Amino acid sequence: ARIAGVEIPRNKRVDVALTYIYGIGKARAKEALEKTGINPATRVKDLTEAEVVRLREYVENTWKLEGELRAEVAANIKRLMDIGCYRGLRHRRGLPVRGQRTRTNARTRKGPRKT
Amino acid sequence: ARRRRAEVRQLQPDLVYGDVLVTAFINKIMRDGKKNLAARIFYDACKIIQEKTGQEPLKVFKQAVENVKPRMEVRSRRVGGANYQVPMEVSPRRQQSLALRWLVQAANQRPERRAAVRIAHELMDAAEGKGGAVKKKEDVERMAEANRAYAHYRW
Amino acid sequence: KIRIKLRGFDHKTLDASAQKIVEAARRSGAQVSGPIPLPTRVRRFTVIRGPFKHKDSREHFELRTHNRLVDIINPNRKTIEQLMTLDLPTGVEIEIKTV
Amino acid sequence: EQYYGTGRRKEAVARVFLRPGNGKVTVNGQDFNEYFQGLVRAVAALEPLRAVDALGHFDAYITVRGGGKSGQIDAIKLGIARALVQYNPDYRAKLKPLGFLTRDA
Amino acid sequence: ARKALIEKAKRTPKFKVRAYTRCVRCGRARSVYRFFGLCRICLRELAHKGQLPGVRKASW
Amino acid sequence: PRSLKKGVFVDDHLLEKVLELNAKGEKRLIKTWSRRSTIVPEMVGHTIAVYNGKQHVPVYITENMVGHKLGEFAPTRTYRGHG
Amino acid sequence: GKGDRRTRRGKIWRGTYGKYRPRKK
RNA sequence: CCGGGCACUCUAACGGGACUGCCCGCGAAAGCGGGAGGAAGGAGGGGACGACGUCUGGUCAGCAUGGCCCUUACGGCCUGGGCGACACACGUGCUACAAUGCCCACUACAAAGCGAUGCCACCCGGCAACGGGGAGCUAAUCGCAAAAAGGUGGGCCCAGUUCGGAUUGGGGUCUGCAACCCGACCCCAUGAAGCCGGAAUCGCUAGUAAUCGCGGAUCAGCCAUGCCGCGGUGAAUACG
Ligand SMILES: [Zn+2]
Repeated sequence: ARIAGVEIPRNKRVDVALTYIYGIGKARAKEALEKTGINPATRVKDLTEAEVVRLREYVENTWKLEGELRAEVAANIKRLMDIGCYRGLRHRRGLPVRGQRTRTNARTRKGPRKT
Repeated sequence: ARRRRAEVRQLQPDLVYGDVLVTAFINKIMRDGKKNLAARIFYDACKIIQEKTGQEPLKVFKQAVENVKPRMEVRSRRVGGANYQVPMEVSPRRQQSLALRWLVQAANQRPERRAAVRIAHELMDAAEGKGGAVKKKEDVERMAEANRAYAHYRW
Repeated sequence: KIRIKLRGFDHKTLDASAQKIVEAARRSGAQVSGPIPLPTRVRRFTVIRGPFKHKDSREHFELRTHNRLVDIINPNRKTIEQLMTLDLPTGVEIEIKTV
Repeated sequence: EQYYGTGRRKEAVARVFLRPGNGKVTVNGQDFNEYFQGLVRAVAALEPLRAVDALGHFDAYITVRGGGKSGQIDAIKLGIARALVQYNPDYRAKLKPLGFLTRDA
Repeated sequence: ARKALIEKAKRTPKFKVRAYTRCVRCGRARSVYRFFGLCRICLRELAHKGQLPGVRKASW
Repeated sequence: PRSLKKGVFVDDHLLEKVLELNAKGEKRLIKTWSRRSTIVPEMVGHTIAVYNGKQHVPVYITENMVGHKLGEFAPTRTYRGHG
Repeated sequence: GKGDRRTRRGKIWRGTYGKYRPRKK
């Protein structure tokens, strides 16, 4: 339900609904769901409130989530810049850093076709 | 092919009906090399045509493939630098093979979710004579009768 | 007791010389283990036909290291005297080891 | 008393020993309907006996190496033909039109 | 740089990962085989004269 | 990279030179050919000169660098555009 | 997939053993 | 597992055997139909092989070879880079986007290759790459070595959805004294994008279209999804 405040997952099958949060996936979701022991088979509309609050207090206080992870990646790219590194330089050009080839395919972050 | 008549090929018979008219039907729905999916989706259809109506899946399949195979078909012939389309009696070797080819394309256009209910309903639609494949056959048979006047450019 | 191994390439004269060693051991009387043939080890090399810029059109060579094994369980005194001076190497390496 | 047959197709060598009995069949020490669980062409190897109507007149010991599933069963029926031409070789004039002793290349 | 390269290639020290394999008669910098230590052309030349033992033009 | 079972920046030449420098002072220029390692944890304000294959370029050290190597600051590429 | 490490296809492609792909049939 | 037989499987050798002979048809003949017989046919499937000539299309930068040429050099030297660059057009490799799909549990399947300057049994400790030992093997015996696709059993279900998953963050393993622009690893955390691909394009007619592991060579290290083998598995298709 209303787990991480503003970000709200609900609507038919809580197990895949928690995957829909930035920071929680299928592996960590199966981790939290196996720890809380709730069977994933039921939906979110048939659930007890205490299980939702314990889900909240578990995933909200155990790992790094939405606010801190987004701010952390922001500080990460700010750390890549202002040091004169190839990674920060490459992020400043707005081009991929994982050794791809720009003679033919880097359009995802290069943007539209600029003929 | 130039001189040899492209030698005929008989398939191995079916394992549940012992016939061969169902073998090529399994083989065309066999996509990218999956006979385990092909024969199972064909046998699923044979199971569906038990509850949709109380008929045998062999006798309903014969009716599904008898109407869809055409009698005539037009071909473009060059007689003196001009292409005239003439209709002719389509060979029985091509009749069933083009018939099942029409059946699979008629079933893949159906808006149903599963392919089993897509192929099963279109089979009885072909047996009744209202399916898309017999519709495609009806386009050709009316095109041939429209080109009926080509009765002196035959071969 | 004694393992006699023949290491060669050509199974033709290799099998022939091995069969003749078996025949000479049968000439010596007592039984001897049959010629159990070990499998051949293949060392393949893919080279190019042209001497430049041709990624396709490869040719492939091979190295066939054939091995034959005979084991003597009846070391008769002149059998071992005969098998040390009657060694005729036809390009085959011989290994006579005791255990 | 004992009839041996060999069947080879698609790298699956079938070594078949059929003995006179009730019709029981065993594959590599284990049995037919459990080693051929949920498949659809298990009767394809039994077809050469159905053709001569030898339903329950032959027991068989089966040892096959190599391949997958279908090369094994086709090699089985090839061995049944190779051995049913051994015992009572009159089955050639009724075997050749249906096509059993045919190693598919 | 065709004699100096094969002369400096024999100097396996100064961080052996900076060292590379080479042909010994021809001198090609790439595709030299670790089983023979010769270039592909050197193999094509020698093994066809029967000068290379154990090899055979495979045909199967 | 280099794991945590082993330590980062294991170089004995320039480190002995700069530890001899940090005790006396005056912070002059230091030439270096080995850009194979890190310089960021305990050196700030020092002027070095790293070779890019053609000319020894000068590099001053800052504080905003946590674990960056030496050679990524001085590239060897001379692009200057293509058109 | 074949570039990802938190799946099985990429584990087969990289030929490595790990948590998501252990040795147990 | 052992005596033991070792017929056999096996691993070589090396022969035999299938070749439009047979007969009927057809055609002057050639050739073209039928069966017989086989493990294999009417060349079994292929491998090698590539007539005289060809563009003198390629290279003295594989090496020679006419010449020209620099020698305190175009030689060597050692250092660092770079050759790995990007705003980019092209092909050529690879997976997928799910429900005949995704994980998860044992069981079972080859076949090719290396290695006592190495392959490395096996443990211990670690989740681990690894280390502390180290057995056996110059090696069908010791070893690399798990074959895998699979099956069944369960978890799920067309939901960016256990599918798929960039990248960022930091730590453990080892090769090179030394790994940053430029090696491979073990791990977390996030997961980009792809739910299905224009004009066009070409491949290929029975073991191929697909499809799965396993080795070997250039390796110190790996860039390799590069290559070559090696086996598992095998549909239609060819009327015109
Ligand atoms: Zn060479």
